[PDB]
Amino acid sequence: VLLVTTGLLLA
Amino acid sequence: MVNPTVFFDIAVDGEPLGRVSFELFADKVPKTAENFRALSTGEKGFGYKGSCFHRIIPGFMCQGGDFTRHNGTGGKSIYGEKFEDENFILKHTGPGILSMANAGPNTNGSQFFICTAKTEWLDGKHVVFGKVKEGMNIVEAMERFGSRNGKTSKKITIADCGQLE
Repeated sequence: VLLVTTGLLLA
Repeated sequence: MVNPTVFFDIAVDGEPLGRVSFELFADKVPKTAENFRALSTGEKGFGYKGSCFHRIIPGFMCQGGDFTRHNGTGGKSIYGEKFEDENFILKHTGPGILSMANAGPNTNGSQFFICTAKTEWLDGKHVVFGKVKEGMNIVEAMERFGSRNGKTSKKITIADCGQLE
């Protein structure tokens, strides 16, 4: 997974 | 003096949902609060008005702020492309917390997220800079249009936004 990134979504 | 208050009028496929107002913690994170404030009034010629919440995960958060590409890969700050993580004084203690989305250390732009739950695993990685002051019921209604992977079932947009105080 529960992340809040900008571009490459992870686990 | 007093901390700035900003508002977003949320819409679902154009139909008005309601107003969410946020208090920005300018006293602890001045540069981060100012970025969000200026993007809300649109005073630099670009901003949040008309953009969408592209990623909503029920029980976690509502993410938005990509006004350039509208998909999570864009947006920018009022200081240029990106800026450093100001400080990690505040934590993601519960629902209503306003925090900065990023792509790793010191890469803040315009994307942010509103927590619908305590998300302590994000402490020390994402800069918390505000909180919902009024309209938490609106954020909860927004959450109903999200999904497990973030894709929204309907278009949730910031129909209007600005500064109240």
